[PDB]
Amino acid sequence: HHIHTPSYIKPPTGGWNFTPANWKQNTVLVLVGFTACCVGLYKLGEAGSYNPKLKYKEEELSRWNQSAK
Amino acid sequence: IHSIISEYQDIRMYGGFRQFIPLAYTCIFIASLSLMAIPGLTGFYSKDIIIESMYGEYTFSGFIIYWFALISATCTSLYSIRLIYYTFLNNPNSPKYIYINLKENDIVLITPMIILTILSIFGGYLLRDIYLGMGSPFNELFIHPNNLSLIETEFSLPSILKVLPLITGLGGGLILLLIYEFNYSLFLVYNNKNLSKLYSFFNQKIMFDQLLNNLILRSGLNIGWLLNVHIDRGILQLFGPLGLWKL
Amino acid sequence: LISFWFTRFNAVKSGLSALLINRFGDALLVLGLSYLVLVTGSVNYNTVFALGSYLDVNMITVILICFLVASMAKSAQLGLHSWLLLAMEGPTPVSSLL
Amino acid sequence: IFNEIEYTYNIMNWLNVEYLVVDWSFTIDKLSVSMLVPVVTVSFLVHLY
Amino acid sequence: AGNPWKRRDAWRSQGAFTRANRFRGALPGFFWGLGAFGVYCVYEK
Amino acid sequence: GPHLLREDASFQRYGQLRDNLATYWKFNRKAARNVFIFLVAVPAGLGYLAYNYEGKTPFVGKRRTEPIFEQDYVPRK
Amino acid sequence: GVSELPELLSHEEMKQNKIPLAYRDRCARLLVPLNKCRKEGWYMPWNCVQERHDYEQCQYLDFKRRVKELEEIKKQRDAA
Amino acid sequence: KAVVPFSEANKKYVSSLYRKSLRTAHDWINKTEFYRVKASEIRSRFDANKHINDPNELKVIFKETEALLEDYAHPDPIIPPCRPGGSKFERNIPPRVEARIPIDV
Amino acid sequence: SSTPSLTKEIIYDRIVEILESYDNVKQGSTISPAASFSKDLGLDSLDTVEVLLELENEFSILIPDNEADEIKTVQQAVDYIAAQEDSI
Amino acid sequence: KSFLPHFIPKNYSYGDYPRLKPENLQKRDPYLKYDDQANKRNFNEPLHPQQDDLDMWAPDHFDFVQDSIALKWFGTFFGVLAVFSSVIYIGGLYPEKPANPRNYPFSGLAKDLGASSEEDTLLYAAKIDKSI
Amino acid sequence: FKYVRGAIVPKPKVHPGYVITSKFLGGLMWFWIFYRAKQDYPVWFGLKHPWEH
Ligand SMILES: CCCCCCCCCCCCCCCCCC(=O)OC[C@H](COP(=O)(O)OCCN)OC(=O)CCCCCCCCCCCCCCCCC
Ligand SMILES: CCCCCCCCCCCC(=O)OC[C@H](COP(=O)(O)OCC[N+](C)(C)C)OC(=O)CCCCCCCCCCC
Ligand SMILES: CCCCCCCCCCCC(=O)OC[C@H](COP(=O)(O)OCC[N+](C)(C)C)OC(=O)CCCCCCCCCCC
Repeated sequence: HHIHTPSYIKPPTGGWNFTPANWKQNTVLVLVGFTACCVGLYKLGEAGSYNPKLKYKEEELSRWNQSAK
Repeated sequence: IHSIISEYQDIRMYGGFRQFIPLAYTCIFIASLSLMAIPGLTGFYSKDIIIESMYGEYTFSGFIIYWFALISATCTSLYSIRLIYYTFLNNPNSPKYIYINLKENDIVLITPMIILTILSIFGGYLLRDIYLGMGSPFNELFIHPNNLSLIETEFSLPSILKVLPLITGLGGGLILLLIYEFNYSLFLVYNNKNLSKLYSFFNQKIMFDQLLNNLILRSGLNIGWLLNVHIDRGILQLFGPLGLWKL
Repeated sequence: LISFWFTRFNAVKSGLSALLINRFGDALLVLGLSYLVLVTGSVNYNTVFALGSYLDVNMITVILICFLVASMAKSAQLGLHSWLLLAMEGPTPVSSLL
Repeated sequence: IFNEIEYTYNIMNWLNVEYLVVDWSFTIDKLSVSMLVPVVTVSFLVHLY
Repeated sequence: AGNPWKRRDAWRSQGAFTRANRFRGALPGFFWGLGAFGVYCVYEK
Repeated sequence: GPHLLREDASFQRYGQLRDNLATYWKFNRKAARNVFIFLVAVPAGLGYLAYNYEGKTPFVGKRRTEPIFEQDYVPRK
Repeated sequence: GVSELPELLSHEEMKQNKIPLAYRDRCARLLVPLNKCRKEGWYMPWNCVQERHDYEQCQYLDFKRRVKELEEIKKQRDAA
Repeated sequence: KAVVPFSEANKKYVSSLYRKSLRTAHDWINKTEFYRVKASEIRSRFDANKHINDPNELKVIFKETEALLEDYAHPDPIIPPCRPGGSKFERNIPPRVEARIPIDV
Repeated sequence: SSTPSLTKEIIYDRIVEILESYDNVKQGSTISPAASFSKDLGLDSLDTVEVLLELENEFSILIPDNEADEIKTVQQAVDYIAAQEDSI
Repeated sequence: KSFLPHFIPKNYSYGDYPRLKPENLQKRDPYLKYDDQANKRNFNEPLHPQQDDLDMWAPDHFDFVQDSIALKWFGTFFGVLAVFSSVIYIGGLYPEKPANPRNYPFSGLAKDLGASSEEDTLLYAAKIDKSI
Repeated sequence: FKYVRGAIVPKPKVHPGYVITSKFLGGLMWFWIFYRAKQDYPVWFGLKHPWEH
């Protein structure tokens, strides 16, 4: 068919149906990275998030409106 | 478009596809009916109430927009019928070698459509009370008390309006279907200069695209040219290098 | 996405038509935010919405007219809609998602 | 939507120019999650398609 | 002359493009959905 | 290096001309029509708006002292 | 079991129920059992049947109340 | 210029006006049965004036035939997708074949 | 299976389908790869362009005025169609 | 028909630069062979002084109808809706309300619409239900 | 393979993998439409009220 000039054109996204010979090996190295980070992102999400409707009770707000008055 | 081997997109080069790709046709059929707000579907339970609330506002603007919206519901029921017939029920326009080589697509391409079809049959009904519920707490959307007309939209509307979109929807659909099927000679519009002018205007999208480019964009680029000619290489060079060299 | 087939001349310019017309609204959206800082000194939801009634009616109009013009670009309403039908140069999945 | 709960992850501060303070804060109210169903659901099927 | 392609456009209206076939079941599963609906009257009543 | 560009004789004239428009420019009645608009007409028009409102816009924390909605209804019928 | 408009709530009651502003009216009292059930019923089209039906009829009477009170003003136009 | 009937170049002009005529009919008429009827007529309108031995008589028709097409031109002609103006024109052009001349920057 | 190419054999068997259904072909002078539209088959200037217009629709391409007038045989149609990227 | 876009000059004299009538390169026949097939230009062809406004990269030019005719059709179409909206407004053909606008208890929910005392009230109040 | 010259297009036989699926999918539509209609043809047209049982 046609020629991809693949000797030199090596963009990060491959180019023209690019697939490396050792693609099965690298994917498991990548599938770990997606799994490593998704698990990592779940930890931070639980630890660093909060509910912004329960930090202050209405009993505390009721003093704020009157104090500003 | 994937199935037809020529990968055409003009529905004037389609025809009689309903049996060679029955699965693709049904997805359009169920979706279009959901788009056209057939009773019991999902688009019905969301689009129809809006058309009522244009009239339920009982102001001048609500009345005028009511007909613009109602025409939109009408045209929706019309260009859908035009789209479905021209591509699935019409006399074939593509060559025969296309029809002998017309197949559906792989199972990976098929799965997403069927799943969206089911939502287009059941999604709207299940979710209706979550959003349109009478008094459901949704303070993220704030409605000032003097702007609530959901009560009068549902209780006070004339009994003929509640069916008006659908009656001109499918009832007007059949009439166009017959013309496209039995009496197509009416639509040979190139002979009629009134219809050709009308067809050209709306096919060219209100001539808005030509107005933008020929007038607005080019004038915007022209002001760049006049600044680039009479100012930057013009008066500033006269009161600059070229002018002072002459003096 | 719209100009994904960058070798195609039509897809290149239709991608530019989408970006420039949208940046028209984006300029108005920025101007709306500045009047939101000018009036309330904030762009938070918890703050600005808590002050809606107390603010001058003219000021809300200046902010929201800018929001409307920006929203006309993205939702492709009349006046800033020429790009919407030029967007079909992208692949069919792009049109479905966008 | 059903349990009347809200989530807010605040990564860090973005702008701190005198009174104008802006965070990299992400919240999920009823409306934010009312829009994440149409977005993520459709986009997942689009990618699968 | 007058339509020299008569024998060419024969198949655009014959075989699977006969008008009976073109509109044959254009409403997908009408009678299956219709047939089921009657049964729910039998099931409920 | 190796002159990796197929230089064009016509593009070079076009590039030569576009970078030397100052030479052929004249201060005819057309240029003054444009020059007046951009250097005087626009600056003065904006210069008036800038100075007219310079200090007349106390929009910081502006308050509302006038109702938005209407109270009583007066039907035509 | 609703046939006529019920008694209005009190100001303090709405605070504890956080009833939305646009629906703080005479029919607000029949809103609270409905809203509570929908939250426990996921706003489904079958888990709040009679509570929802009672409320819609309440808004009907609340709407039909204003119909008589709309015509009453229209007669006062005929005064002069 | 002048029009010389029965010359090869003059015939090709009439051939070109024929592709303009039938394609324009094809653009407006979207049913084959209706199209053949109108396409038959155009040829009859094209073949009735087949015999002309005069320059000036023929040039008026060329003036008229251009006007007939311009007023009847479709505002959205059908184009094959891979032909210029089509939906798939220039898509996925194979890259140019050429040697990379390295430069010592 | 997807669409299996378009080789000259399938091209030839479809052009003949055009001329067989076109009844303006002179009787006798069977459709042959060496035939001539005007000499053998018997078509005039306005007739040949009808065949060209039908041929370009059958193969879903657009033959420009420059090359359509160059095609004078049935083989030249086969060799012209085969040398195109959109002949489907 | 085949008209050139706006603001292209009729004449120009930039000294010794060649004079040539403007040609809208977007409208060249896409089937003819070119040295630069994408730009539809042949090598060493001269350029107009404003050739940047007359090529494939400039904004697309549409010549189906005259730029004046497009205004007539455009303004007429919205002009038609203007009379449809005007006559109803001038005639007052839109229907009257079938019920009184929705009223609200507790002084129109004045306090619940961000009011403090009874002096302002009407500033923040909704439609007052005076008919409890 | 070979192109058969001068033939009609017969009633195509696609795999009932696609045919049955489209029929069930379509049937799932209409059956739902009827099911809602019998229970909401009053309310849809406004001729009755939901609490008029
Ligand atoms: C952007 C912000 C501004 C930045 C720049 C600010 C300063 C710019 C000043 C611009 C003023 C000069 C520009 C216009 C003069 C151009 C000269 C010219 O065009 O030629 C006219 C003539 C030359 O004769 P000719 O060979 O025929 O050329 C004709 C070509 N049209 O020329 C003449 O006939 C002579 C004209 C009268 C000469 C009178 C001499 C009076 C004294 C000279 C002025 C001194 C200024 C400095 C003073 C302190 C110096 C120590
Ligand atoms: C919120 C921030 C998100 C950032 C994440 C970035 C993901 C995308 C990376 C693309 C890399 C790539 O591959 O682009 C390079 C691609 C590769 O082409 P190819 O398909 O590999 O084929 C290869 C053969 N070509 C090249 C002949 C087709 O070609 C290009 O030069 C395309 C033009 C430049 C694209 C610039 C995109 C940059 C992303 C936007 C940055 C804000
Ligand atoms: C208040 C604003 C102050 C801004 C700065 C001052 C103006 C800038 C002038 C640029 C000069 C220039 O361009 O010098 C270079 C220029 C000429 O150009 P060239 O390079 O030889 O090419 C162009 C030559 N041609 C025509 C052959 C192609 O030489 C001269 O004309 C020499 C005389 C210049 C005197 C400068 C006096 C400055 C006085 C300023 C107070 C009025």
